Amino acid sequence: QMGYDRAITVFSPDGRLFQVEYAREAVKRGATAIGIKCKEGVILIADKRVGSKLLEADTIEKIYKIDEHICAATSGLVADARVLIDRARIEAQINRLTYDEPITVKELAKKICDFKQQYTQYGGVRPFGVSLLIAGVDEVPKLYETDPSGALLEYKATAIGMGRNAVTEFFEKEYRDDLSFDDAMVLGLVAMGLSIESELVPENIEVGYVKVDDRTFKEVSPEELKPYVERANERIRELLKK
Amino acid sequence: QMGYDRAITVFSPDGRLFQVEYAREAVKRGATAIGIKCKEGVILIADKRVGSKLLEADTIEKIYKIDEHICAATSGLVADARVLIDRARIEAQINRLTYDEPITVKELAKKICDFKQQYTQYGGVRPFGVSLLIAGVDEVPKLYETDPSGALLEYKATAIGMGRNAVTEFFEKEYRDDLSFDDAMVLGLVAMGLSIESELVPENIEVGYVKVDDRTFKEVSPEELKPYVERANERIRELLKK
Amino acid sequence: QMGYDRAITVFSPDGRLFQVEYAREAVKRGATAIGIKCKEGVILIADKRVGSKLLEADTIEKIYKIDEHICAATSGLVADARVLIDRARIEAQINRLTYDEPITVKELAKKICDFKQQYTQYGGVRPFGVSLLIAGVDEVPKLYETDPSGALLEYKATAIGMGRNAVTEFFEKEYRDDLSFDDAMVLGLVAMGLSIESELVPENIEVGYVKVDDRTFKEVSPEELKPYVERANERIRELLKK
Amino acid sequence: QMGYDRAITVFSPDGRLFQVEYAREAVKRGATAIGIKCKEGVILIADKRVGSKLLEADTIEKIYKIDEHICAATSGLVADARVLIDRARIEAQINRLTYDEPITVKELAKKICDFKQQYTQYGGVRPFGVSLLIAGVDEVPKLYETDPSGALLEYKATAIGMGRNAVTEFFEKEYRDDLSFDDAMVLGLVAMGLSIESELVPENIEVGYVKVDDRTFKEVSPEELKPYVERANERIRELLKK
Amino acid sequence: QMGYDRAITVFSPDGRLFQVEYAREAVKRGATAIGIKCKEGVILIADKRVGSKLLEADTIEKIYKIDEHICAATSGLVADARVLIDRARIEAQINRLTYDEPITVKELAKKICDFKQQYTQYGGVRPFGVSLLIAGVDEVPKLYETDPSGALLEYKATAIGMGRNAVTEFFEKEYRDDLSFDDAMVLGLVAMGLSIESELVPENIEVGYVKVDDRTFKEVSPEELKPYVERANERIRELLKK
Amino acid sequence: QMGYDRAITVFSPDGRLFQVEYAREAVKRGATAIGIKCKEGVILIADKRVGSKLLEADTIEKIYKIDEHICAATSGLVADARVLIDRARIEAQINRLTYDEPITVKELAKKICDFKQQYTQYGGVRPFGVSLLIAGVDEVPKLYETDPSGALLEYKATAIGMGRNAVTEFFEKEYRDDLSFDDAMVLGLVAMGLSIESELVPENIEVGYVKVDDRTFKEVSPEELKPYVERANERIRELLKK
Amino acid sequence: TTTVGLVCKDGVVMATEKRATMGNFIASKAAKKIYQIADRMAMTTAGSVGDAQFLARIIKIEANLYEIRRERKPTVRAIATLTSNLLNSYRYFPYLVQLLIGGIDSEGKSIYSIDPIGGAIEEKDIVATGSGSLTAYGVLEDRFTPEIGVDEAVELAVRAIYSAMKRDSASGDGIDVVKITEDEFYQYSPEEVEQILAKFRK
Amino acid sequence: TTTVGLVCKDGVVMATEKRATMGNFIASKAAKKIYQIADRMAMTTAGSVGDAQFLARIIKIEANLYEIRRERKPTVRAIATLTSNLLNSYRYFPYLVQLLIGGIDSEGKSIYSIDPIGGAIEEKDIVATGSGSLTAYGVLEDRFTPEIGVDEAVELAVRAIYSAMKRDSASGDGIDVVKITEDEFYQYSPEEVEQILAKFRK
Amino acid sequence: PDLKGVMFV
Amino acid sequence: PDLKGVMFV
Amino acid sequence: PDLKGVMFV
Amino acid sequence: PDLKGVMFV
Amino acid sequence: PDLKGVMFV
Repeated sequence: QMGYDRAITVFSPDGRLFQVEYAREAVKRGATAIGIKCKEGVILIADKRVGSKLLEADTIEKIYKIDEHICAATSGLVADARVLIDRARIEAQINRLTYDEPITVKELAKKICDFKQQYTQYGGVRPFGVSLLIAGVDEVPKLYETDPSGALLEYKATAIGMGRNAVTEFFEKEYRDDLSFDDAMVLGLVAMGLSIESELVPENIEVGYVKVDDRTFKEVSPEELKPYVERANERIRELLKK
Repeated sequence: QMGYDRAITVFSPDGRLFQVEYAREAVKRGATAIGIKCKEGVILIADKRVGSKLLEADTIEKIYKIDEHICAATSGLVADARVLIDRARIEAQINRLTYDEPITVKELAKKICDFKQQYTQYGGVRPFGVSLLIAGVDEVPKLYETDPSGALLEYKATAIGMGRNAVTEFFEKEYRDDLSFDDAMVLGLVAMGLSIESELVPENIEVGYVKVDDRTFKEVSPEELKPYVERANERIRELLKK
Repeated sequence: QMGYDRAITVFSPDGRLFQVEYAREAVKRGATAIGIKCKEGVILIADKRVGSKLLEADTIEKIYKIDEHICAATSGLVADARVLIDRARIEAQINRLTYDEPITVKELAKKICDFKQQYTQYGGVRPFGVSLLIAGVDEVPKLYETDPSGALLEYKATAIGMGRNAVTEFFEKEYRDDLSFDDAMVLGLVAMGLSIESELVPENIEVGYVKVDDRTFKEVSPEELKPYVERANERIRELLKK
Repeated sequence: QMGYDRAITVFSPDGRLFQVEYAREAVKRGATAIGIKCKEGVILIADKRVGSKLLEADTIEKIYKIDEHICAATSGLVADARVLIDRARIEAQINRLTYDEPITVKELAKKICDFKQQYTQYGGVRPFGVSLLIAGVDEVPKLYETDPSGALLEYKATAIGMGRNAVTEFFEKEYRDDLSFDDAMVLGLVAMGLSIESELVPENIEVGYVKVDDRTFKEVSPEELKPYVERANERIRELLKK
Repeated sequence: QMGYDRAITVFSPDGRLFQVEYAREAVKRGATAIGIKCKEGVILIADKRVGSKLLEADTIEKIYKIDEHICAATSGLVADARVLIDRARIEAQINRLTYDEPITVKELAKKICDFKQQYTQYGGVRPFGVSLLIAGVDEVPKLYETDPSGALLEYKATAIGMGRNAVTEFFEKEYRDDLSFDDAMVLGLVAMGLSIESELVPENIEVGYVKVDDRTFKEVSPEELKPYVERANERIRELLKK
Repeated sequence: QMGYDRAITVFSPDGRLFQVEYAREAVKRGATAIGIKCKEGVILIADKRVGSKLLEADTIEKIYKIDEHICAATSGLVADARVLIDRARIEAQINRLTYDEPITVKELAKKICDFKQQYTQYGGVRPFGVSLLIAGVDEVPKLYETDPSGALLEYKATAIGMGRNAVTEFFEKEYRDDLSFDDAMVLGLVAMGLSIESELVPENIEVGYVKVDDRTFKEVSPEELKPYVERANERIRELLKK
Repeated sequence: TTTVGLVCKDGVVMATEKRATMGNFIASKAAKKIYQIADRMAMTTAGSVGDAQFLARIIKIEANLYEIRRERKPTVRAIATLTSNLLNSYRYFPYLVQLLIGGIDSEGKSIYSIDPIGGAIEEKDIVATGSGSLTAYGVLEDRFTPEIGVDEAVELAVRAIYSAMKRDSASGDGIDVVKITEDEFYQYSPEEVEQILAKFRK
Repeated sequence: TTTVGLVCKDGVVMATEKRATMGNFIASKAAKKIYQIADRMAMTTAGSVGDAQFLARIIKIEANLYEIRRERKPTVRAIATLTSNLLNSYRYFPYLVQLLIGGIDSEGKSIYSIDPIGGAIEEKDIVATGSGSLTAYGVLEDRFTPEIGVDEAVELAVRAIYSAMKRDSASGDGIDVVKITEDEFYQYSPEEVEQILAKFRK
Repeated sequence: PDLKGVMFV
Repeated sequence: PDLKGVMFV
Repeated sequence: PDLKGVMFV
Repeated sequence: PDLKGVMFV
Repeated sequence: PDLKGVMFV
């Protein structure tokens, strides 16, 4: 005891996959990532502050261009992210092969969920203990999270990884559906700022976005990130005088 | 103690697979989905209250289109739900390919039952945790239930998930066979409020239906939900007064 | 006996597969189903009876035609029947493709059994949860019981399911092979009633038969089930309270 | 002991494969199948009392035809007998296919020993826990017992199953190689009486034989059986006063 | 020791495979077979002793033919012998196919011992648990013990089976290369009487031999053993007085 | 007791798979290699001390050519290293085949990280228990450490193996990105001195580098290394005075 | 080669002409053109000899397995459709043969023709097949009766092939005919048939 | 290229050509077309030397194997039939070559003509294969009597194959004859065959 | 009497 | 309780 | 005992 | 701590 | 005693 748990081919007496249930929690150990949806687009914020100063201030990366107009964040094992996004990417270009179309955000995230479903059903393979958030614009912004389970849930603002619990609480009061792109982007830095419970430096977070005017992955360089982080540090100070 | 849930290939001395029976109690951990059969249609109601104010309006969403006169709701792991739903679609579209016959509802339930049994017999794979309600008008209304085991049962009203047992009793008094479309729709909402043990609103549920008269699947919109909500709440209030 | 039962490859020290014994207890974990043989045909009944009234008993089945001169009843999971019968139906017909001859009831029985034997041989594949009673008229009437072990046994009246036991004690006293189709139909009805511990109804029994004098499968209509069920219920009442 | 008898890919300190020898206890319990050789042929006798009188007791039957001069009777699990005898049936006709001669007895026995031994030799599959006796006159009488091990023992007379202890111990005293065909038939029928410890009925018994001069396997009809029973019954009662 | 014998791919901390040691105990379980090499050839003698007279005099078969100049005899699992020797015969036949020459005894022993090792590697497949003494005359006489371990070892004189330990001890004293062809085989009969610890007749021994002079294998009839058996008996009686 | 590191397919309840985090420990017991990356090229320095002087000064090797512009070194098993270094070279050249581009240090790293993740995911194969350093100049010198898990970490200067932790701390102070080729080589050499807890011996360390201005891979000659080592030994000595 | 086959009410008479694979000539005085599929089943063939013999043996083996397996002797219909499945599988391999399966069974007597293109037809009582077929068929239909006996049938079968032999330079000398009378499986042999064609001009 | 055979009451006689027929070339300066399949069984081949010698080695090897398994001699019949199976595999990818397998076995003696298009004809006592087969057939009836022994059977075997060598002179020198008396497997060699054809000169 | 599961009927 | 005669012939 | 095998002959 | 091979280096 | 030592070369 407890379980009925060394196998992925078994449903515990409570009727849970203990094995999978364990892999959503392997996500939490791995780094914070924050997704936030607005009317003007979708920003994906990903933690690049990991490990000693001896390490480069670039930890690949964790905010991948998946398609032209779709990007994803990862939280959990970095290693599991590498193979999972390889299939995602291939499938996004596979979609273009067979329909010659923007891959719908909703549908990529489903077939992403499907890769992790393969590893849920067959007995020789562990699930990946990794979560991607899938942020893009089909022609309206949508933000999703994929779960090691293969569950697919549409969010309006979320966090995953270390900061999941913390950031949920934060977004009950703060999140509004009429937030500005800039205010939303910022709000996303405040949430990261909560994770580490400290003032953010912009040289150790990587932020990308998909707008609904650009309809492209674009990426906000450290030189540009600077004012957005500065307006964040004010709100983060307010939180830590409380 | 015992250990015949350690494998799906192993029979208990109690003559049963206890593992299949915990794939049943994976369905019962998930959120409710209800079908109501009338002689005029089949009406499928499923929960969408799940998540906070941080998950979408348009988040899962249970009652997936399988054909243009077949919808199917799910209960259990939403992950396991998608692949069974995808296979469910595929089969439906296979019938239309090879015969040019819009899939018979009885026969769809049969082909999903065989698929969920491939995952029961072999032990290099794991059974599904999920029950689907296959419902449609092939030329009469039918509502069937295919179980985690992959077992066929015909119903004229059922529910799957946590709400089932409340709802079983409710239809055992109220449900009649002389049921018509308007009636059926109000009755099944009544029953859905019991399931969640609280008042309904239209946006914390999604409802699909396949009418006899159209013989098309049409999805219920929030606007179409409203008159049924208003009439339904009269009884939801009376019976949740304890 | 302990631990000689968690794998299908593993005989006990005593010698007898106890894994197979539990798959033959899985037969007894379905409801009673009875076949009674005349020198006029063969009659196959099954307890079509269903618990909550919400299910439609008529559409729930128990009992399928296989060939067009062979019918079979199942006891064991509704699920495991589906694979087994779909296999049997295909197999029964494959003979009619490659010898242009309606499959011999024996041959069918051997072949279903050979299929089961393969599913209780390999260490990777679970035994069948079901038994079928295979009842047709090929040159002479035959009524077989296939075993989840994958053995076939010739019978002249037999049951499977919970009532197997009662029926045995019954037909040891009252079975005679000088019965005609009508006498047999009554006797077969009497026996089901002892198993279920009550009086039968035509609305809650399914009876199929294959006659010598057409060699064609037929399902007794609700209308014509009525007379036979009256005389048998009267006997059933006499037995279960003198 | 243990754990040398929960895998097949194990041995033990004594050398024994206990899994294989518990598949020989599966042969050892149920039921007498007897070979007794002569200079006029080889005579195969086997029981056909099975179950209560509800079972058709005038068939099923261990005396399977395998060519047209090669026959085997079975002992142990019947399910395992069906595929093995089929394999054997086929391996006789493969010889006709490729050499276009009647198979030699030795060779068919040699082949069907190598098959069992293959199912022993690979794990992830079990040995058949059935035994056959292979009886034939190619030009010379031979009687073999092919073992669940996959080993080959030639005899001038033996028996397997429930009756092995009685009939081996019986023949230790009685048997001789100077018996004619008729005298031999009677001596095996005396052998079978003791095994169930009761007087035999021609109906509930079965004899197949392969004669030298005919060179035909023949399956002995009850009518012919009866004169030899008449002879045997006095002997049987006399020795069941001991 | 404990858990280092429950599968074949598991080494023990000693750096033994306890599984493979356990297959050698199988060889020590079996019936003795002795091989003696002399300067003109190699005489291979194997126990033909029966259980009872019920068994056939020549129980099929100790001493196999593999080529026309290479023969072998068996001890240990005789079930396994059937498959293992079938491979052996084919490997030497294949060398007459692909090089049209005798297979060298060495190379035939190598190829067979390689086939064993393959099944020691395999974890889903147990090794053979039978030992053969492969014997033949090429450019010189050769005698090998092929082990269940997959090892070949060449001997001046050898033994295996139950009599193994006794005949290694005996021959330490008695064996030398100062023996003729006849005087070698006489010592081997003398050795065999020691294994069994009783007097010999033709009915508990089987002799084949391989002659230089023909450079062919001959299998010796019971008739032509008679002088040698008498000669051997004098010596054996003395061994059974010491 | 555990069973979260019995096989790789189980996650611990903490959420993390322990068995690949125990392949990380495999590295730790193995022996040091330091990569020091500057903007003049990248340097790679790795153990060749290992064992006694029975072994040659070139105990081949830790300094693998991967291309003409990419090198790699290891810590962990030098068994597991050998195959991974094969895979690394073949992969790099395949990129050259299918693109004609000298593979970028980043893209190679990503593929060898994907290949490890093959082994991490499947349970029919154990993790790699080897860490790799991949140092190159594609057009920007870049340095990565590849984890057992198939994970990617970029460093300014890095270590693995025995000295790992001490080197990390020595470079925590002194290393800056601006230090010449001459400075970086000597600095990493002092650090290496510490790793082996003794003065360098120039025949105990093997050193290569990939330069920017050559863009070519070169192996530092034994005596060309000797003055660099000489100035490092002074400092190494100072710190072991404390 | 050309073959005929007659369904009588006391037997069946199927017929074949002698020619082999010996450069397109008789192997001995005889050529194997008669194949006993089962105890009351015979196979005759128009077309190539080798194909006939190799394919005979597959149907024979399987026919014999059917009897062993079901503890029921085969029927002519069973063997016939059994034949069609085998051809259509083995049509990747080189073959051209028109197959006549026939014999006696519990449903009466019959001869079923199987074509290498596809199915098994039931040829009620009249069958031809070959190249010499046009001639053989002309005299067959006038001297056919449904009330035919085995004495009359041996005369018709020899005569029909004989008419075609004088329009075929590819028909050798010698005819074999096969009787299944349901109590005898008779083969008249080179000697005996020769006299039945030596009522003509030979 | 041609071969001949006659079944004897005290053996099996068959003969081949030493040198292949192409009418201006031979295979090699010394070649063999008579291959020994087993102890009392030979094979005489017509067609390519390449196809036939390969086929002979397989069939020699499996033949040996069957005699080892049974611990009793195998029958020629079984050999002949194995060759039918084998030549059906090698019909998928055609080889065209004609074989004769004959000898002594427990069921008697015969010579079996095994064809690449399948089947086996047990040849009663007269048999040839190749394409000079029609002439060869004729010669062979001339001296055949049921009381012909082995020594008179080789004499006849020469005369049959001299039919082809009569008008196609170049392969008239070097010829082999194989006889099989049930105490030997004797292969006469060219020299001894040459003296009997010395009386027929050419 | 709940329950044996409804997948036996 | 039987079912020990029943898997065997 | 009474059992010795059969496969150790 | 422990153990440097041989094979762990 | 040793019986596995002679089964290692």
